[PDB]
This record gives sequence, structure tokens and C-alpha cells, in this order.
Amino acid sequence: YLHYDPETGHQLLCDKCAPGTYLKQHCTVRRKTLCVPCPDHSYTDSWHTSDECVYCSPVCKELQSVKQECNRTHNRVCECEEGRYLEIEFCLKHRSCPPGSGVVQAGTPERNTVCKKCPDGFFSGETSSKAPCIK
Amino acid sequence: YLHYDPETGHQLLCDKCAPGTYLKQHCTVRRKTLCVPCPDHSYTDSWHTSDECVYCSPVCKELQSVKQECNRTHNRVCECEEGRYLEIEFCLKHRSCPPGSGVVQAGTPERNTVCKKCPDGFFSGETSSKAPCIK
Amino acid sequence: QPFAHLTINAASIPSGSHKVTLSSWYHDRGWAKISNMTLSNGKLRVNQDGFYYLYANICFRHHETSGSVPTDYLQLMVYVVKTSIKIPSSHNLMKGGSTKNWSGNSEFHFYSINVGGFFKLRAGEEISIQVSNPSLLDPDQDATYFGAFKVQDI
Amino acid sequence: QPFAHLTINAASIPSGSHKVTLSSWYHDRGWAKISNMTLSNGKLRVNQDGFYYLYANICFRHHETSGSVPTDYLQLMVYVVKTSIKIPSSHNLMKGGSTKNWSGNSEFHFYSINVGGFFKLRAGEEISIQVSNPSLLDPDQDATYFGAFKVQDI
Amino acid sequence: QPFAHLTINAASIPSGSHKVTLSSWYHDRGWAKISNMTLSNGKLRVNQDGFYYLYANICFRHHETSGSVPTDYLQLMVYVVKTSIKIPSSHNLMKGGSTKNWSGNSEFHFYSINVGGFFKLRAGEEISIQVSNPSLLDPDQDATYFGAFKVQDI
Ligand SMILES: [Cl-]
Ligand SMILES: [Cl-]
Ligand SMILES: [Cl-]
Ligand SMILES: [Cl-]
Ligand SMILES: [Cl-]
Ligand SMILES: [Cl-]
Repeated sequence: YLHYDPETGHQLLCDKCAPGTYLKQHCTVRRKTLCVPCPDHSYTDSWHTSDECVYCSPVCKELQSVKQECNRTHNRVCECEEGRYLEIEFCLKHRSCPPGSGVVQAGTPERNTVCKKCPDGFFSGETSSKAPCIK
Repeated sequence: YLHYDPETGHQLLCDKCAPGTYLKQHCTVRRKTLCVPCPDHSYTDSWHTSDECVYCSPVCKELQSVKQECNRTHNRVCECEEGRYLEIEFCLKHRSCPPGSGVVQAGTPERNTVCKKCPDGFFSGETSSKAPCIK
Repeated sequence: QPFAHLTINAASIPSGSHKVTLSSWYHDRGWAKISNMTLSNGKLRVNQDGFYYLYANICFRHHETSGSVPTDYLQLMVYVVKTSIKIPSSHNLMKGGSTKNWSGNSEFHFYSINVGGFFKLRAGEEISIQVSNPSLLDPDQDATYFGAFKVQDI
Repeated sequence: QPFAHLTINAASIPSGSHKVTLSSWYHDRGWAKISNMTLSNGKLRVNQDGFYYLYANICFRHHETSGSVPTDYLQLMVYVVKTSIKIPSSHNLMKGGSTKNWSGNSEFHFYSINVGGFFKLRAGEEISIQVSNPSLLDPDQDATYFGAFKVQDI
Repeated sequence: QPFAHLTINAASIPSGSHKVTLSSWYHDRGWAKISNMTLSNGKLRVNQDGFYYLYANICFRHHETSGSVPTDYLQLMVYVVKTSIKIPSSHNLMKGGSTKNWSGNSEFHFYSINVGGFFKLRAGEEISIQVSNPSLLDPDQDATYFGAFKVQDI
């Protein structure tokens, strides 16, 4: 139900291709926009005009799992193991607060743990990425 | 005495070039296949149709010797020192069986030594790549 | 004009250490593409004479398992090989890589090689990639690939 | 035909560790040059369809300060990214680099990455460079650059 | 169009450590070839104006002798230099390489560098390769080479 517009004999508007398909032939005065389902190992996740589907990539890394497999409507979704997060190319372990520091924010599989010094009256003194400051 | 066949005015068969030479001009209805000796630092080791000789390569590595020098009929042949074998780019030493293992197959300059555990009644207990299992 | 950009086929990757010919690439998906050249189990065959520019990018990667050896001296190498047609002969066009110590001290390791060259090719000649430690290859299309495109006539 | 050779703009280089888009290059000084392509804050926009050859050279360097840590496991990576126009999508064309241990034992450290590829581009598509540890980038024009030049029509 | 693929001449390779100009290449054997360009002691002279693509692959290698030093911090670098004709001036087009610790712990060491670029050249301008530790160069034609081929007119 979304519209763009090409031209040859006379400029006119016509429907975009829905997700899961790619544009194979523009809309003619006689025909509606021709859309064909994405070939295997490809996808489209919005209304578009591209004449080619988007390749499913990248491959899941070593310590990653496939959360959501590849579909014609969505890309592959990879997630790191528990206790790790994606840093550039590898799933590194979450930071470990040194003696005198305690984690304040947990570590998402997409973000590292945030540490911070304890307030007055606290003395953690522990090398742990899974323990706050103790009174 | 081996034959192939080109064509221009009429397809016909003609002699290939012997080893030590390269094809410079195809056989014409009037002339036999013209073959010229390989230039310096090149060779040919079979009956062929190529119009160019094969370059002598590669250069011998650090711990290698020239077994057979480069000739118009054969390529340079390099061999690794005694006690070594060619692995990718370097002449590595033959594997050394750990305590409790004794070599069963020697190490060719092109292959590494094969080790294997001794049968019942044997106790080598030695780090040697030049000694089997003792009773 | 003829061209080719072949990405590594993850599904088919040998699990060895010594040199092997990578005999499986994609040719019609993602960035993978081929024109006026033919591919057959890792061998890129030339159909049209000309001076081609050849390139190859190879990525290695590994994760050290809990309790890893103190040292692991690897040879990460790539070889771009040409096989002549008018005479049975295979020779290295290009070669690159380096030695590496991927011990257990560092949990993760990465390394990529890139080679590029300008060569005269004939119809029938085949190009193939050879590498060491193929089991360590990164399967991504942006990581491990090799291609070729004609630049001039002969 | 369209081409481009963009050298790193020293003045503007982020001081971080995680991936970042290098959003500042020279296009009209030294070897830096551009023809029938447009540049805008690190995004090289394609104006003319065709098969382009893309390349990128990135150099990292660092000096260990007196009393440095025993280890510094870095990821020195480059990513050449393409952004589609007919559909909002960004994907890696190429990627290279390696892991490095730039501890304090060695006073100085250097390392460069090179990637090269042959890709089909459309007018409107944008190319951009992404790297890790951008603060370690060598600012020289002969060190950190990326370019593109059209080879064939589509 | 003009091109060149020059492979290292083993016979003539200086035995030093600091930068040196590699002044000896093959131009008519194996993959080595040259067209509408002239070579003279490592200097590749341009005869025809145009935008050229330039590349260079350099391989270093070494064997540690029995009883080697605990450390050997090397700088393995390559520089692709252009010498102007209308004005006496030499400048680096490209540069690559890395620092390396080729100590005695590992018996063998290998490492290769690859640089590639797109530059505007004029007739009379000369291209030359410079490297450090030339004594460690791999003499193979598939290992140490540099070339150039014209892509567009000016
Ligand atoms: Cl495919
Ligand atoms: Cl294949
Ligand atoms: Cl500028
Ligand atoms: Cl910019
Ligand atoms: Cl010569
Ligand atoms: Cl010379």
C-alpha cells in the first residue's frame, strides 16, 4: 500500500515490494509492480524498491548461538553465551572488578559490565564480575 | 611423434614440441611444427602445445639443498636437510615421541615421522625421534 | 568483460593442517558473482584470454579452549595457484601469510592475509586457492574470498 | 571514469576502542583525489553504476609509555561497509586485521591492514570505513587511506 | 595499455637493516613482465600518462640459528616511492608492514606485506620499492614482487 514512481511513456506511481520479496519488474500502465519471494538465504524486512534481496549474514561466531534463524522477512540473529558480550570479532568475558570495586550494572550479550567504586562504609575487596559491594 | 591439430585454410594434424623446447610457430601445410629450445631458467618435461616454457621455481629454502639443478627438461629439485621435512614453508624437525612412545616409521624429507604406542611388555619412556620401543 | 568474486563456502571446509585446495565457493549469493568465467570445485576456469587482475583475502580465527597448550606455532599461508592448459603444470602466482603463536594466554586470535597481482591468462587455465590450517578459516563472505577481473586484451 | 583515493584526515580522529566510522578524509590534497564520486563525512557516495574495485589500507601504531602493562590484547580490524539506497541496509563488503599483544616489553608497535575487492555498485550507494582502536591510527596519507575506481559497466 | 609485474631478483639483494631501495627485479621471466614502461635498477619509469593502479607484495622469512637471542624486535616495512620529473622530489605513495619479535623460541618465522593504490602518474615519473631488513626477503617470484597497470587516461 506504499507508493513510489518510475517513468517511461508517462510518470506514474505504483506499489513497493512487501517484505519477503524483491522487485523483478516495475509497474507498467497495464500491470502492477511485480514482486517475487526472496531466494533461499536472503531476506527483506521493509517496503522497498531494491531489485535484489539482502543476503543473510554474517555467520555466527565461535561462542555464539542462533537466537533467530534466517527468514525471508528477517536476518539471522546471533547471540553470545552467558557471561560474554560481542566485542568487535569475539565474545569476550564481562569485565571483572578488581579488589575494592563492585559491579553496578550487569552485562548484556551486547554490552560489557559497568563497574564503580563503593561508597563510604563498603569494602568489597574481591575479583568478581557477579557481586556488588558489601557493607 | 605425438600429434595435435590446428586450422586456418584446412584443419590438419602436426607434431607436438618435445621436452626442452617450446612451440614458436604452428605447423603449416608446408612446414613442420617449429620448436625452439627453452630459454635459460626454464624447462619443459613432456610433449605439449604451449608457446612458452615453464619457469624454474621455487628457490630452495634455508635448510634445503639442490638435489637436481634446473635443466631444459626438468625443474629444480630441492631437498631438506637430514632429520627434517618440508612443512608448508619451512623444513621442520621430525616429531619426537614423548615418554612412553616410540617411532614406528622413519621421516622422509617429504613426510613427518609416525609415532605409536608400544604393545604390552614395552616401556620406552624416552623423548627420541630415532628410537623404537624396547623390551 | 569477464570477472569473478568467489566467497568461501562454509559448509565444505576440510579439517586438516597441511596445505589443501579450497574446493567450494559461492558464485551467486551475497557479494559472490561470476561472469564469462566458469567455476568447478574451487577451480576458476578462464574462458577469455586477457590480462587479469587477481586478488584473494583469507581470514583465520580460533578460540583457545579452557586449559590450552603453552604454545601453538602455526603457519597461516595462502597460495594462489594457476594450472596451465597447453601443458600440465601448476605453479604459484602469489603467496602470503605469516607464522603465528596462538597459545592459550590469549583467549581469541584473528589474522587475515591479502594478495593481489596482475597476470596474463589464457582460456582453459584454472585458478585455485590453497591454504594451511583450513579448519581455522573464517566462513564470512567479507572475510574469506578470492576474485578476478579482466583489464586488458593480450 | 569515476575514481577516488581518500586519505585519513588526522585532525578528526575519534579517541575510542570499539568500532567507529572514520568520518573525515581528504579529497583534494597530496594523493587524495576524487572524480565523479561525492564524499560526505566518511561516506563515499556512488554517482555512476558500474563494477568498482575497492581497496583500503589502514595502519596502526603506538608507543608504550614508561611503566606499561604486562599485556595489551588488542583487536586491530578494518571493515569496508556498503549502505544500500533502494533499501535501508548496511553490510560488510570486506574485513581484515588481526589480534595483537602490544605489551610494554617492546617500546614501539606497528601494524597495517590491506583489503581489496571487486563489487557491483549503484548510484546512491555509500561506502564507509569502520575500524577498532581508531586512536592508534597512523595519520600519514601513505598509511591510512581507501579508494575506488570503476572498471566495467553493469 | 602499459603494465608491469616485477619479481625480486634474488642474485642482487643487499645485506643490511636500515631502509634500502631494491634495485634489481626481473622483467622477462616467469610471471615477470613489462609493457610500455621501462625499468632501470629498481626504478620503474612511466612512459604514458594515466591513472595507474599500483601494488606490491613483500615476504620476509628467517631461520633462528642454534642458540639465538631471547628477543629480536624487527621493523618489517615496505614503502612504495614515487619520484617526480618536473621537479626533483621523492615521496611515499604507500607504506605497510609491522613490528615483529622473531626471537629464538620459534625456529622459523614468516611474514608478508601487501599494499595497493590508485594514483595519477606522468611520463618520466619513476616508481621504486624501499624496505627494511632486505636480507630477510623471500626471493620467490610469488613472494616478493610489485607491479602497475594503467586504468584510465588523465
Ligand atoms: Cl552460490
Ligand atoms: Cl566451487
Ligand atoms: Cl582535502
Ligand atoms: Cl569526509
Ligand atoms: Cl628478467
Ligand atoms: Cl632492475
